[PDB]
Amino acid sequence: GNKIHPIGFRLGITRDWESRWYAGKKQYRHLLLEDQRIRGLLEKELYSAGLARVDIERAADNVAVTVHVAKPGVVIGRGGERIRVLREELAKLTGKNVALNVQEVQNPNLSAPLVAQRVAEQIERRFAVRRAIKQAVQRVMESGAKGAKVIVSGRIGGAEQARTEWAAQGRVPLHTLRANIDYGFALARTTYGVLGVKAYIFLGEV
Amino acid sequence: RIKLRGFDHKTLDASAQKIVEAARRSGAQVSGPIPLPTRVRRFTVIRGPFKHKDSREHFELRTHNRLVDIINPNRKTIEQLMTLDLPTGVEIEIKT
Amino acid sequence: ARRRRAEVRQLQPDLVYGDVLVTAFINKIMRDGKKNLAARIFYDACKIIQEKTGQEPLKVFKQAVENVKPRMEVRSRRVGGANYQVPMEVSPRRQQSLALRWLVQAANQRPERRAAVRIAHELMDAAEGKGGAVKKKEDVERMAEANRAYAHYRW
Amino acid sequence: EQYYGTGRRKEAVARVFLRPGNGKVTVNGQDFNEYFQGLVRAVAALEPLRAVDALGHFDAYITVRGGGKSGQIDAIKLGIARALVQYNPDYRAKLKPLGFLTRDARVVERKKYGKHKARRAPQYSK
Amino acid sequence: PRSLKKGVFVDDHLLEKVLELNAKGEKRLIKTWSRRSTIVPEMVGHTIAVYNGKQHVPVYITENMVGHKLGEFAPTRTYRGHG
Amino acid sequence: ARKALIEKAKRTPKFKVRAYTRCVRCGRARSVYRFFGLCRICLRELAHKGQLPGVRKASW
Amino acid sequence: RIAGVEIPRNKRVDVALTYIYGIGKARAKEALEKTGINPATRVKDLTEAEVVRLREYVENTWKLEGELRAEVAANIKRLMDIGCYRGLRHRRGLPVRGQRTRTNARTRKGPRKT
Amino acid sequence: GKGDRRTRRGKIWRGTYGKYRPR
RNA sequence: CCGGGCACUCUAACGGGACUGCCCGCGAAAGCGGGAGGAAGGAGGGGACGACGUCUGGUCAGCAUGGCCCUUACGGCCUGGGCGACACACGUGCUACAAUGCCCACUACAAAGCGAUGCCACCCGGCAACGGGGAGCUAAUCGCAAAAAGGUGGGCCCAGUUCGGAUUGGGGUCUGCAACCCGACCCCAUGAAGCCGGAAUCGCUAGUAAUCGCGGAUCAGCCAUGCCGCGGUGAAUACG
Ligand SMILES: [Zn+2]
Repeated sequence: GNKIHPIGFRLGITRDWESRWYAGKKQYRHLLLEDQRIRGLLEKELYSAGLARVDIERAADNVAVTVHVAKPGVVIGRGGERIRVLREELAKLTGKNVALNVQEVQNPNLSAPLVAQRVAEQIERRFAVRRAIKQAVQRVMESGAKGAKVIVSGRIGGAEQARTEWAAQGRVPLHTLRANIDYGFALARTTYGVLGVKAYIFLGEV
Repeated sequence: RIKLRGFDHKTLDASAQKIVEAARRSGAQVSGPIPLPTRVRRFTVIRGPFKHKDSREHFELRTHNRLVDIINPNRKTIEQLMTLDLPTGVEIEIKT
Repeated sequence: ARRRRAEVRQLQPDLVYGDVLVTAFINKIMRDGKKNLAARIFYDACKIIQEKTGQEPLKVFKQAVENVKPRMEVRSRRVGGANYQVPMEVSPRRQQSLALRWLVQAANQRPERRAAVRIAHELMDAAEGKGGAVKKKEDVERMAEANRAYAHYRW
Repeated sequence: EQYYGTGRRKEAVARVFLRPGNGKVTVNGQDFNEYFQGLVRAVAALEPLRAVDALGHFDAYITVRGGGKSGQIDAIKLGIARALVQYNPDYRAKLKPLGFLTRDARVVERKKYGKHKARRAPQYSK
Repeated sequence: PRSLKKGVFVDDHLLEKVLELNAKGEKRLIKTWSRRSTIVPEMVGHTIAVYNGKQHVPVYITENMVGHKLGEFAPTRTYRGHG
Repeated sequence: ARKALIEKAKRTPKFKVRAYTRCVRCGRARSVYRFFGLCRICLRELAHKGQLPGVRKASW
Repeated sequence: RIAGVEIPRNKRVDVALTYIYGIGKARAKEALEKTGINPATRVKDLTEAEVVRLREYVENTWKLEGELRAEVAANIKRLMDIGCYRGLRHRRGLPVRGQRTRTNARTRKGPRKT
Repeated sequence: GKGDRRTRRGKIWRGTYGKYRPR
C-alpha cells in the first residue's frame, strides 16, 4: 500500500512503453481508446495461448500490433488460422490496418505476466498457494533470473481473514533504476473472491 | 521545410538524422536538425483513488520537436523524400 | 540546530556606505523583500541625520548602535517549579541583532508619519543614547542585572 | 578589443561586452542608471570594475533578459566578471578572491505539492 | 441577468397556456414546472400553482410581480428556525 | 445508477450543455481529462502500465 | 450646505461629494467635470457661485440623501409585500444574494448567538 | 484592497477588466 | 526591419565537469578540521524513489470482486427541487484594520504553460463588462499577454479615512434551453465589521520565509481566495 509500480518507474530508462505511437491532441485521445480495446479484445482471445505483452504501434492510418505469447501456435491456430481469424475480427474493432504479429516468449519462466498467469491458474485450480509460490520462484531463479519475488494478496486458500503471502529469491533491487526488472500482475479470482499475484523478475542492472 | 514530432528524442534523433542524410546523400541544402523547444504537458494527479488529496503524482508528455529542411528542392530527392523510414514514434511535417 | 552551528550569512556590504552592518540594519527595515523601499527609507534618514545634526551619518549610526548594544540579558528557564530568568552575556552577533531589532522597532513607534524621520529621530536618540531602543537596552541589562543572583543557573 | 561575458542569476541572462573607452554602460540600448533608475541596489552591478580599476577604461555594451532587474544586476555583475578575465586572465586574481567570478547557484526552489510554497506547509491542527 | 439583447426567456408551453386563458377568459389555475420562466405582463390576474420540487404552489400573478422569474415565489425550501 | 448513466452519457442530450464527460475506461465523472477521456485513476494505472505513449513520471 | 449634508472644508471636493449618501467616488469625479470645478480645491477654498452651481447641478442630476433612501426601502418594502424570495430573504435578515447562510453571514446577521 | 472591484488593484487581483482597468 | 552571419543567447541532444579529486594537520583506519584549485567541495541544490511490517488505517461511491440483498424496483427515463438551508460550533484560506500605506497616470523587467469550431491580433462601438468587424495563428514564429510588486510624477495626512470592501438597491454584458433558489463579470450608489486579535496555536534554516504577479487542469460559464506549477523581489535567526 506504499510502494511504487516498478514499470512506470522505469519507462525510458531500462524499460520501454508497450504502445509507441506519436499522436496529436486532436486524435491522441481517440487512438488511445481503441488501443485499449485491442488490449482488451486480444487479452481474452490470447489468454489461452499465454499472452505476455501487447505492443501496439500506429503507423500511417494503421496499427502494427505485436503480441508476445508463450503458445505461438495456440495464437495463430491451424497454421495461422486464428491469427488470420483475429486480424479479421481485430480490424473489425480497430477499423484500420490491424498488423497482427506474434513473438515467442523466450524462456517463458521469465515473463512475469506469464509467471503471474501460471501462478494464478495454479492457485485458481485450488493448488497449494504457498507451494505454487516457492515452486514458481524456484524455476524462475532456475531459469537464470538473478533475482525474483512473488507476492499474493487476499483470502489465501479460501481463508476468510485476508492475508498476503510471498516468496523471494535472489537480488530484487526495486530502488535501483537500472535494474532490468520484470513485473507481472495476475488477477486470480476464486469462488471465495479475488486473489492478487504480483511477479517481480530481476533480470539485469545494465 | 520538414518538421518532426514525437515523444522520444532517441527515435527522433535516430529518425531525423537519417532524414538529414537523405539530402546529404543526394540533395541540398541539408539544413541541420534544429531542435525546437519540447512542449511538455504535465499531469498532476492524486495517487490514491479516494482521499489523501496531498499525496500527488506528476506526469508529462514531452513532445520533442526536431526540424530539418532542404534549401534547394532537389526533386530527385523529392521521391527520396517520400522514400523515408519513419519509425512509429515520429511524425512528419512537409513544406518549404 | 543540533549537528552544526549554522554559521551566520556574509551580508553584502551596502553600496553607499560600503558597510555590512548598514546593509544588516537595512534588512530589519525590509518588508516582503522590499529592499529598495527599505533602502531609501534608510538613505532618507541618512540625509535627515545628515541635515538635522549634520555629521557623518555612518559615525552617528555606529554611535547609535553602540549606545544600544546590550551585553546582559535574561533567559527563561523552568528550573524546578520556577520559570527563572537567568542573566546571560551576549556574543557580538546577538548583540548586533538585538540592537538592530530594537532601533528599528523603537523607530517603528514614533509618532511622525513617515519612516525615515522615525529612523532619523531614532538614530538621533540612539546616537544620543536615548529613546525607547536605549531604554530597552537599559531595561534589559537592568532586568538582566536584577537577576544577577540567578547567574549560576546559566547553561 | 571586444570582450564578452554572460550573466545568469535566477533566470536573468546578461550578455556583456567590454569595448575599451571611457566606461560607457548600455543595457539593451539604455544607460545603466537609465534602465536601472530608482534602484538603490543597482550600483553593485558595476562593482567588478572597482576590483580591477578599468572603470573609465572599458565601454560596456550589455543586454539582459528574463527575471527582474535585481537578478539582471548580478548577471551583469557575473557577466562583467567574465569578459574581464577574458580581457586579462590576471583579473581572475582579485576577482575569484572576491567570488565575483562564480555563478549564484541560488534559484527559485520548485514549489511542492502539498505545500503552498516551496516549504510553506499549511497550518494544521490536532 | 438574462441578456436583454437575447429574448426575454419564457417557456413556450407556459406562455401559450397563458394566452389560452387570455383567449378563453380568466380561469383554470395552471400547474407548472417552469420556475425558471419569467412572469410576463399578460400573466397578471392569472393564478398558477408553480411546482416547488414537491408541490405546485398556487401563486396569484399580479402586476406587482411581472418582471420576475416564477421560481421566486414558490420557495423551494422550508425553514422555521431552531429549537 | 451507473451503467445507464455511463451509457446515457454516450447518447446525445436534449441540450448540448448536458453532455458531460466520463472516463472511457472506468466511467468516472470527476477528474476526466479531455486529453485522454480517462479518469485520474485510470490515467495513473495506464501510466504505470506504460500503455500511454510518451507519458512518464515527470521529476523536475 | 449641499443637498442634505455638508462636506468638510479641510477636504478636497472629490472626497467632499462622497460624504453625500448616494454619491461615491464615481460621480464625485463627475460633477467636477460637468461643473468645471477643480477637484484639488478644499471645501474651505470653494467659492459661493461655484458651490451654488455645484449645488444646483448635482442636487437635481440625482436624488441623494432622503429621496434616494426612500426608493431603496420602497424597493425593499415592496419585496416583502410581493413575498418574493429576495423579499423573503430580507424579512429574515438573511443574505439576499444567495450567499452561504451556514457560515460567514455575520454582516447580514451581526453578533453570533450560540 | 485586493478584494475591492472598483480599484484597479482589485481587477488585477480579481483578474478582470472594466471602467477602472482597461486593456 | 532587411540582406547577411550562428558569433551570443537560446533551443535540445550528446558529452566533460565535483570523485575527498588534490596539499596541510589530526586519526589505526574510517574519516575529521583547514587549504588550493575550481562554477560548483566535501550528500552541490531540488526531485522521483517510501524496506519488513503497523495502523482489522481508507476506499465495495473510480474500477474489479465473494457473499447478502431488490426485481412493474432499491432497476431505467423525464421535469423540477436538494446537495447552496442556518440558531450555531470547528478547520483550512482570502481581504484588511493602513503612511514601509492607499489611489491615480506613465516606464520597465519573467518564467512556465494553453490555444482549429480555440487563441484571437488590430479597428469600431460602447464608462465598462462586452458586442460588431477582423488578420494571423495548425505554434519559438499568431494570440492569450498586462507580468505585478518595482521606478517616475501627483494627490491623499492618520482619517474608521482617497483604509476597509462586506451588505444591499438599481442598471447591464456573457455562457447556458434556461443564471429565482443557484454563475461570473461590468457600472452607479450603498460603504459593514474591522485600529493587529484572550486562552492558546502554526510554517519556515535560503532564494527559504514574506510579499508580487503569471500559467494550466476540470470547465459552455463558474461560485477558483482552491489545486498544481511558474517566475519577481527577497529577509531575519539557530547560543545551544
Ligand atoms: Zn478511469
